[PDB]
Amino acid sequence: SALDGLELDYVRFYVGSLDTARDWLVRGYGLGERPWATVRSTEIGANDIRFVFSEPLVDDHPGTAYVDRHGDGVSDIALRVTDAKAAFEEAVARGARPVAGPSRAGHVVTASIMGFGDTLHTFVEYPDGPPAPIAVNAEEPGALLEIDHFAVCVEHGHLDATVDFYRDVLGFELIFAETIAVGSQAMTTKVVQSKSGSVTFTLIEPDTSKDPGHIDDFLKDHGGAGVQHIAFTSNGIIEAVDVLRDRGVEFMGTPASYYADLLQRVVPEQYSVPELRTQQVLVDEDHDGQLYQIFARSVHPRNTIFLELIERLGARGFGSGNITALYQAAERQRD
Ligand SMILES: [Cl-]
Ligand SMILES: [Cl-]
Ligand SMILES: [Fe+3]
Repeated sequence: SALDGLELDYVRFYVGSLDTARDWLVRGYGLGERPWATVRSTEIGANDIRFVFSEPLVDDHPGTAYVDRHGDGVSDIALRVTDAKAAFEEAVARGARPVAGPSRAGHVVTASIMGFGDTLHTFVEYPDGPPAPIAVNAEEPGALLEIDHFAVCVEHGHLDATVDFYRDVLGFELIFAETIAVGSQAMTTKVVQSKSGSVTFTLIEPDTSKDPGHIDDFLKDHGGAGVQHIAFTSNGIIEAVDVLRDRGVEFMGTPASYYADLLQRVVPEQYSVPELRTQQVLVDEDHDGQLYQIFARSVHPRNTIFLELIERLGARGFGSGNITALYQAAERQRD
Protein backbone atom coordinates (compact mmCIF):
# COMPACT_ATOMS: atom_id res chain seq x y z
CA SER A 1 0.00 0.00 0.00
CA ALA A 2 2.88 2.32 0.80
CA LEU A 3 4.53 0.60 -2.18
CA ASP A 4 1.51 1.07 -4.47
CA GLY A 5 2.25 4.75 -5.07
CA LEU A 6 6.03 4.56 -5.42
CA GLU A 7 7.54 6.83 -8.07
CA LEU A 8 10.93 6.96 -9.75
CA ASP A 9 13.26 9.33 -7.92
CA TYR A 10 17.00 9.65 -8.52
CA VAL A 11 19.47 7.25 -10.11
CA ARG A 12 22.72 6.96 -8.15
CA PHE A 13 25.98 6.09 -9.91
CA TYR A 14 29.26 5.11 -8.34
CA VAL A 15 32.08 6.73 -10.32
CA GLY A 16 35.85 6.95 -10.13
CA SER A 17 35.70 10.68 -10.91
CA LEU A 18 32.75 13.07 -10.74
CA ASP A 19 34.20 14.80 -13.82
CA THR A 20 33.64 11.73 -16.00
CA ALA A 21 29.91 12.19 -15.38
CA ARG A 22 30.21 15.97 -15.75
CA ASP A 23 32.06 15.71 -19.06
CA TRP A 24 29.61 13.01 -20.17
CA LEU A 25 26.18 14.43 -19.33
CA VAL A 26 26.84 18.11 -18.58
CA ARG A 27 29.32 19.00 -21.30
CA GLY A 28 28.15 16.35 -23.77
CA TYR A 29 24.37 16.17 -23.30
CA GLY A 30 23.88 19.66 -21.86
CA LEU A 31 22.36 18.65 -18.53
CA GLY A 32 22.54 20.90 -15.49
CA GLU A 33 24.61 20.30 -12.37
CA ARG A 34 23.73 20.96 -8.72
CA PRO A 35 26.50 19.90 -6.31
CA TRP A 36 30.46 12.51 4.98
CA ALA A 37 34.20 12.48 4.34
CA THR A 38 33.93 9.13 2.53
CA VAL A 39 31.98 10.23 -0.58
CA ARG A 40 31.92 13.24 -2.90
CA SER A 41 28.60 13.65 -4.70
CA THR A 42 27.02 15.91 -7.30
CA GLU A 43 23.61 15.94 -8.95
CA ILE A 44 23.17 16.08 -12.72
CA GLY A 45 20.02 16.19 -14.82
CA ALA A 46 17.21 18.37 -16.10
CA ASN A 47 13.43 18.51 -15.77
CA ASP A 48 12.37 15.12 -14.34
CA ILE A 49 15.80 13.50 -14.85
CA ARG A 50 17.86 13.38 -11.65
CA PHE A 51 21.19 11.57 -11.38
CA VAL A 52 23.34 11.39 -8.26
CA PHE A 53 26.99 10.69 -9.09
CA SER A 54 29.05 9.68 -6.06
CA GLU A 55 32.77 8.92 -6.03
CA PRO A 56 34.15 7.26 -2.88
CA LEU A 57 36.81 9.17 -0.98
CA VAL A 58 38.03 6.09 0.93
CA ASP A 59 38.67 2.42 0.19
CA ASP A 60 36.34 1.27 3.00
CA HIS A 61 33.19 2.43 1.23
CA PRO A 62 30.68 0.47 -0.88
CA GLY A 63 31.49 2.75 -3.81
CA THR A 64 35.09 1.54 -3.88
CA ALA A 65 33.95 -2.09 -4.00
CA TYR A 66 31.55 -1.18 -6.82
CA VAL A 67 33.98 0.73 -9.04
CA ASP A 68 36.58 -2.03 -8.62
CA ARG A 69 34.10 -4.68 -9.76
CA HIS A 70 32.03 -2.82 -12.37
CA GLY A 71 33.71 0.52 -12.96
CA ASP A 72 31.28 3.42 -13.22
CA GLY A 73 27.73 2.12 -13.01
CA VAL A 74 24.26 2.46 -11.55
CA SER A 75 24.38 1.39 -7.90
CA ASP A 76 20.95 2.51 -6.64
CA ILE A 77 17.61 3.33 -8.25
CA ALA A 78 15.74 5.30 -5.60
CA LEU A 79 11.96 5.04 -5.32
CA ARG A 80 10.08 7.99 -3.83
CA VAL A 81 7.42 6.87 -1.35
CA THR A 82 5.20 8.88 0.95
CA ASP A 83 6.39 6.72 3.88
CA ALA A 84 9.83 5.12 3.65
CA LYS A 85 9.48 3.07 6.85
CA ALA A 86 6.09 1.63 5.88
CA ALA A 87 7.32 0.78 2.38
CA PHE A 88 10.46 -0.84 3.79
CA GLU A 89 8.59 -3.01 6.29
CA GLU A 90 6.08 -4.15 3.65
CA ALA A 91 8.71 -5.06 1.06
CA VAL A 92 10.75 -7.04 3.59
CA ALA A 93 7.61 -8.84 4.74
CA ARG A 94 7.09 -9.69 1.05
CA GLY A 95 10.57 -11.18 0.60
CA ALA A 96 12.79 -8.17 -0.03
CA ARG A 97 16.32 -8.40 1.36
CA PRO A 98 17.07 -5.34 3.53
CA VAL A 99 20.21 -3.32 2.88
CA ALA A 100 19.59 -0.39 5.26
CA GLY A 101 16.90 0.07 7.88
CA PRO A 102 14.89 3.29 7.99
CA SER A 103 16.87 6.36 9.03
CA ARG A 104 16.21 10.10 8.84
CA ALA A 105 18.74 12.74 7.81
CA GLY A 106 17.38 16.22 7.20
CA HIS A 107 15.01 16.33 4.24
CA VAL A 108 14.82 12.57 3.57
CA VAL A 109 13.78 9.42 5.39
CA THR A 110 15.44 6.48 3.62
CA ALA A 111 15.44 2.69 3.71
CA SER A 112 17.24 0.53 1.16
CA ILE A 113 16.57 -2.98 -0.12
CA MET A 114 18.43 -5.02 -2.72
CA GLY A 115 17.45 -5.12 -6.38
CA PHE A 116 18.91 -6.80 -9.44
CA GLY A 117 22.53 -7.88 -9.18
CA ASP A 118 24.26 -5.57 -6.72
CA THR A 119 22.04 -2.55 -7.44
CA LEU A 120 20.02 -1.11 -4.57
CA HIS A 121 16.53 0.36 -4.32
CA THR A 122 16.35 3.10 -1.69
CA PHE A 123 12.91 4.12 -0.47
CA VAL A 124 12.99 7.91 -0.09
CA GLU A 125 10.44 10.11 1.68
CA TYR A 126 10.52 13.88 1.40
CA PRO A 127 8.78 16.23 3.83
CA ASP A 128 7.52 18.78 1.29
CA GLY A 129 7.76 16.93 -2.02
CA PRO A 130 10.62 15.87 -4.28
CA PRO A 131 13.53 18.24 -4.90
CA ALA A 132 13.02 20.82 -7.61
CA PRO A 133 14.32 20.12 -11.12
CA ILE A 134 18.04 20.71 -11.57
CA ALA A 135 17.36 22.60 -14.82
CA VAL A 136 14.07 23.19 -16.62
CA ASN A 137 13.33 23.49 -20.34
CA ALA A 138 10.46 21.04 -20.82
CA GLU A 139 8.90 23.19 -23.55
CA GLU A 140 12.09 23.44 -25.58
CA PRO A 141 12.37 21.28 -28.72
CA GLY A 142 14.77 18.43 -28.12
CA ALA A 143 14.44 18.73 -24.35
CA LEU A 144 15.09 15.63 -22.24
CA LEU A 145 12.08 15.40 -19.95
CA GLU A 146 12.22 12.25 -17.79
CA ILE A 147 13.67 8.76 -17.52
CA ASP A 148 11.31 6.55 -19.51
CA HIS A 149 12.76 3.17 -18.50
CA PHE A 150 15.93 1.23 -17.63
CA ALA A 151 17.35 -1.81 -19.44
CA VAL A 152 18.76 -4.49 -17.14
CA CYS A 153 20.89 -7.40 -18.34
CA VAL A 154 20.44 -10.45 -16.12
CA GLU A 155 22.33 -13.72 -16.02
CA HIS A 156 20.85 -16.62 -17.95
CA GLY A 157 18.33 -18.43 -15.78
CA HIS A 158 17.71 -15.45 -13.48
CA LEU A 159 15.03 -13.65 -15.51
CA ASP A 160 11.89 -15.24 -14.05
CA ALA A 161 13.25 -14.80 -10.53
CA THR A 162 13.87 -11.13 -11.27
CA VAL A 163 10.36 -10.71 -12.70
CA ASP A 164 8.79 -12.46 -9.71
CA PHE A 165 10.66 -10.17 -7.32
CA TYR A 166 9.43 -6.90 -8.83
CA ARG A 167 5.90 -8.27 -9.23
CA ASP A 168 5.53 -10.14 -5.94
CA VAL A 169 7.61 -7.85 -3.71
CA LEU A 170 7.27 -4.41 -5.32
CA GLY A 171 3.95 -5.00 -7.09
CA PHE A 172 5.15 -4.12 -10.59
CA GLU A 173 3.08 -5.14 -13.62
CA LEU A 174 4.35 -7.14 -16.60
CA ILE A 175 3.71 -5.03 -19.71
CA PHE A 176 5.90 -6.79 -22.31
CA ALA A 177 7.21 -10.32 -22.86
CA GLU A 178 8.96 -11.65 -25.97
CA THR A 179 11.94 -13.83 -26.85
CA ILE A 180 13.96 -12.00 -29.51
CA ALA A 181 16.09 -13.98 -31.98
CA VAL A 182 18.48 -12.37 -34.48
CA GLY A 183 20.71 -14.61 -36.57
CA SER A 184 22.36 -17.22 -34.36
CA GLN A 185 21.71 -15.30 -31.11
CA ALA A 186 18.59 -14.86 -29.01
CA MET A 187 17.35 -13.20 -25.83
CA THR A 188 14.26 -12.84 -23.65
CA THR A 189 12.86 -9.39 -22.83
CA LYS A 190 10.28 -8.95 -20.06
CA VAL A 191 9.34 -5.41 -19.05
CA VAL A 192 7.97 -4.73 -15.56
CA GLN A 193 6.46 -1.39 -14.60
CA SER A 194 5.26 0.23 -11.40
CA LYS A 195 1.54 0.72 -10.91
CA SER A 196 2.36 4.43 -10.81
CA GLY A 197 3.81 4.04 -14.31
CA SER A 198 7.07 5.91 -13.66
CA VAL A 199 9.37 2.96 -12.84
CA THR A 200 9.92 0.72 -15.88
CA PHE A 201 12.55 -2.03 -16.11
CA THR A 202 13.15 -4.01 -19.30
CA LEU A 203 14.81 -7.25 -18.21
CA ILE A 204 17.12 -8.87 -20.77
CA GLU A 205 18.37 -12.46 -20.48
CA PRO A 206 20.87 -13.95 -22.95
CA ASP A 207 20.08 -17.23 -24.67
CA THR A 208 22.94 -19.60 -23.84
CA SER A 209 21.60 -22.21 -26.30
CA LYS A 210 22.54 -19.78 -29.10
CA ASP A 211 25.75 -17.94 -29.88
CA PRO A 212 26.82 -15.20 -27.45
CA GLY A 213 26.20 -11.53 -28.15
CA HIS A 214 26.52 -8.06 -26.63
CA ILE A 215 24.20 -9.14 -23.82
CA ASP A 216 26.78 -11.77 -22.92
CA ASP A 217 29.57 -9.18 -23.21
CA PHE A 218 27.84 -6.77 -20.83
CA LEU A 219 27.28 -9.47 -18.21
CA LYS A 220 30.92 -10.57 -18.42
CA ASP A 221 32.49 -7.11 -18.64
CA HIS A 222 30.18 -5.44 -16.11
CA GLY A 223 30.60 -8.33 -13.68
CA GLY A 224 27.02 -9.55 -13.45
CA ALA A 225 23.59 -8.02 -13.79
CA GLY A 226 23.29 -4.26 -14.08
CA VAL A 227 21.74 -1.36 -15.96
CA GLN A 228 22.60 -1.67 -19.65
CA HIS A 229 21.18 1.69 -20.75
CA ILE A 230 18.95 4.54 -19.61
CA ALA A 231 16.25 6.02 -21.84
CA PHE A 232 15.44 9.75 -21.89
CA THR A 233 12.04 10.78 -23.17
CA SER A 234 12.62 13.64 -25.60
CA ASN A 235 10.43 16.60 -26.57
CA GLY A 236 10.89 15.68 -30.22
CA ILE A 237 13.45 12.99 -31.04
CA ILE A 238 14.67 14.51 -34.33
CA GLU A 239 15.62 17.75 -32.59
CA ALA A 240 17.09 16.04 -29.52
CA VAL A 241 19.42 13.92 -31.66
CA ASP A 242 20.25 16.93 -33.86
CA VAL A 243 21.41 19.10 -30.94
CA LEU A 244 23.25 16.25 -29.21
CA ARG A 245 25.08 15.45 -32.47
CA ASP A 246 26.27 19.07 -32.60
CA ARG A 247 27.71 18.67 -29.08
CA GLY A 248 29.83 15.60 -29.91
CA VAL A 249 27.38 12.87 -28.86
CA GLU A 250 27.88 9.76 -30.99
CA PHE A 251 24.91 7.48 -31.68
CA MET A 252 24.68 3.89 -32.85
CA GLY A 253 24.18 3.29 -36.56
CA THR A 254 21.43 1.62 -38.56
CA PRO A 255 22.07 0.72 -42.23
CA ALA A 256 20.27 2.50 -45.05
CA SER A 257 18.50 -0.77 -45.86
CA TYR A 258 16.28 -0.22 -42.81
CA TYR A 259 14.85 3.04 -44.18
CA ALA A 260 14.55 1.87 -47.80
CA ASP A 261 11.91 -0.74 -46.87
CA LEU A 262 10.35 1.14 -43.95
CA LEU A 263 7.08 2.34 -45.51
CA GLN A 264 6.02 -1.21 -46.36
CA ARG A 265 6.00 -1.86 -42.58
CA VAL A 266 5.01 1.43 -40.90
CA VAL A 267 4.16 4.93 -42.11
CA PRO A 268 5.69 7.40 -39.63
CA GLU A 269 3.25 10.24 -39.01
CA GLN A 270 5.40 12.74 -37.10
CA TYR A 271 8.64 12.54 -39.12
CA SER A 272 9.77 11.76 -42.65
CA VAL A 273 12.04 8.91 -43.74
CA PRO A 274 14.85 11.34 -44.68
CA GLU A 275 14.72 12.87 -41.20
CA LEU A 276 14.64 9.42 -39.59
CA ARG A 277 17.45 8.12 -41.80
CA THR A 278 19.64 11.18 -41.23
CA GLN A 279 19.38 10.93 -37.44
CA GLN A 280 19.28 7.10 -37.43
CA VAL A 281 16.04 7.00 -35.39
CA LEU A 282 13.97 3.80 -35.27
CA VAL A 283 10.18 3.76 -35.52
CA ASP A 284 7.53 1.22 -34.48
CA GLU A 285 3.81 1.22 -33.71
CA ASP A 286 1.14 -0.72 -31.86
CA HIS A 287 -2.61 -0.35 -31.34
CA ASP A 288 -2.41 3.06 -29.65
CA GLY A 289 0.33 4.83 -31.62
CA GLN A 290 3.93 4.95 -32.79
CA LEU A 291 7.24 4.88 -30.94
CA TYR A 292 10.67 6.32 -31.80
CA GLN A 293 13.92 5.14 -30.20
CA ILE A 294 17.68 5.47 -30.74
CA PHE A 295 20.80 4.35 -28.87
CA ALA A 296 23.87 6.42 -28.09
CA ARG A 297 27.27 4.73 -28.17
CA SER A 298 28.66 3.67 -24.82
CA VAL A 299 31.41 6.00 -23.62
CA HIS A 300 32.14 3.64 -20.74
CA PRO A 301 35.71 2.24 -20.59
CA ARG A 302 34.21 -1.26 -20.57
CA ASN A 303 31.72 -0.44 -23.36
CA THR A 304 28.85 -1.53 -21.10
CA ILE A 305 26.24 1.09 -20.17
CA PHE A 306 24.94 3.45 -22.85
CA LEU A 307 22.02 5.84 -23.32
CA GLU A 308 18.76 5.84 -25.29
CA LEU A 309 16.44 8.58 -26.54
CA ILE A 310 12.75 7.81 -26.93
CA GLU A 311 9.63 9.67 -28.01
CA ARG A 312 6.13 8.22 -27.69
CA LEU A 313 3.22 9.36 -29.86
CA GLY A 314 0.58 6.87 -28.74
CA ALA A 315 2.72 3.82 -28.05
CA ARG A 316 2.51 3.25 -24.29
CA GLY A 317 4.64 0.08 -24.13
CA PHE A 318 7.32 -1.48 -26.32
CA GLY A 319 7.34 -2.80 -29.88
CA SER A 320 9.01 -5.97 -31.12
CA GLY A 321 10.28 -4.25 -34.27
CA ASN A 322 12.21 -1.59 -32.36
CA ILE A 323 13.46 -4.18 -29.85
CA THR A 324 14.85 -6.30 -32.69
CA ALA A 325 16.28 -3.26 -34.49
CA LEU A 326 17.82 -1.85 -31.30
CA TYR A 327 19.48 -5.19 -30.55
CA GLN A 328 21.13 -5.24 -33.98
CA ALA A 329 22.38 -1.66 -33.59
CA ALA A 330 23.94 -2.51 -30.22
CA GLU A 331 25.32 -5.78 -31.61
CA ARG A 332 26.99 -3.85 -34.45
CA GLN A 333 28.72 -1.27 -32.27
CA ARG A 334 30.36 -3.73 -29.86
CA ASP A 335 30.04 -7.49 -30.46
CL1 LIG B 1 7.86 11.65 -0.46
CL1 LIG C 1 28.07 5.51 -22.02
FE1 LIG D 1 15.39 0.90 -24.15
